[PDB]
Amino acid sequence: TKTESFANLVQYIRKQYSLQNINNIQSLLSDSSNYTLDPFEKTMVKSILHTMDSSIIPSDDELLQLADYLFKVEKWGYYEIILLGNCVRTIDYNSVFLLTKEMLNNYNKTNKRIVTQLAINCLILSIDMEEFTNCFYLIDEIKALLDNELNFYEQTVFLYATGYFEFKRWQSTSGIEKMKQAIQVLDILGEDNLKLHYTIHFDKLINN
Amino acid sequence: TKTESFANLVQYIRKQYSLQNINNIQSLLSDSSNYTLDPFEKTMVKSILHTMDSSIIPSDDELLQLADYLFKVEKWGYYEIILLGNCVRTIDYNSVFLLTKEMLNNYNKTNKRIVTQLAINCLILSIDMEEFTNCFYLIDEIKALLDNELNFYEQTVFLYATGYFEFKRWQSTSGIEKMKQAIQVLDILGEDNLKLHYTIHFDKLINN
Amino acid sequence: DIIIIVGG
Amino acid sequence: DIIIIVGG
Repeated sequence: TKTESFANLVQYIRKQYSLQNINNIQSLLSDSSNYTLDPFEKTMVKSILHTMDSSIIPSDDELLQLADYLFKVEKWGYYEIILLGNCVRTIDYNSVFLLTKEMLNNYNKTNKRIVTQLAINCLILSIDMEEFTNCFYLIDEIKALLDNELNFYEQTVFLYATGYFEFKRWQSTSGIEKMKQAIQVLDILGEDNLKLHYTIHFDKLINN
Repeated sequence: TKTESFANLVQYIRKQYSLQNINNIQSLLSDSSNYTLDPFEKTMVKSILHTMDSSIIPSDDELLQLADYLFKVEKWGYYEIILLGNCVRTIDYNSVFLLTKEMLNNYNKTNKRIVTQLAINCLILSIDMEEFTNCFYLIDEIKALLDNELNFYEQTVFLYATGYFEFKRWQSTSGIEKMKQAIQVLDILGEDNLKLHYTIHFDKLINN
Repeated sequence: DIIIIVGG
Repeated sequence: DIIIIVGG
């Protein structure tokens, strides 16, 4: 089985992303760490780094040859879902929403939170691109995925995304409350890092 | 395999527990259902029901044999951890703390979270029994298990347990705030049938 | 009660 | 950014 070091790779990238160690993720590409990445994993790592330093982009050929492989596939497993989830900012939105819609048209415990995270990422991206008929669908699909599941992290980020959607569409004082409550949940549990990201986002949302 | 149905059984029990649906957990014991449980799972189900209804205690022979089997195994896996964590309230505390201490001396992503829950259960039980030298050790281990992990449910219940410990030992006004902040986190995320279990506990603590 | 069901 | 890293 190959999908044993891939999970460790993604968890290592997560832990370095939380500690803001931007220089230990950038070293996975070169021949200086202990990880051999096939081209799709290198593209995913470049796309993850692109969210921390806008001067790092995957080439057009890499994104073309990744989108081409995402389509000609039938059984979406632990691999393709993660590759698509950590590529929402680089792959064109028109082909991100299609793949997310096709993935939500299927039906364990660890394979449900991954779909939840993919749907939340697609929702954030759809709020950015101002596609509001494509947002109600995702909202009522995620409400059904977070049903009686004790996933408080996905629930907090979905609360923030719902407040974001309300503030985008209606510009109402009831999305601000949801975003501030998500920030409160991040502050009570003592994160001190995620709170920084969501506060930097909220400030540039509200102040202009 | 065998350890694939035990997980579904535990998840079904924990989902019927959240909806407070007794008489659907008290139907796996009767000899007409899908799940047929070996005598070590019937004891766990009876111990889980004993928290919702104080007249469904297991017999003394069942608990004796379960403790004898626990004190014999050496490879602690997914099975013994759950059997012990879900029977903390029936097995004598003196033998619960020993096994929880031995489990934390054997140092995956799904096993760290399954050990964190057992440690938090043992901490709550040790606060109930007023063993305070055995509580600092558990707090110090748990706050190192939850280090840079996005387990907000375990972190919330551990916040409540820390507030409980601080209110028990010193009777100070700084455990009250932690318990109320845990209740706030449960109230913001929309856990209505879970906030009540902690609100009843807080109310019977503070009012006497 | 306030104990969490280990395993779920 | 506010997106979550899928898989971890």
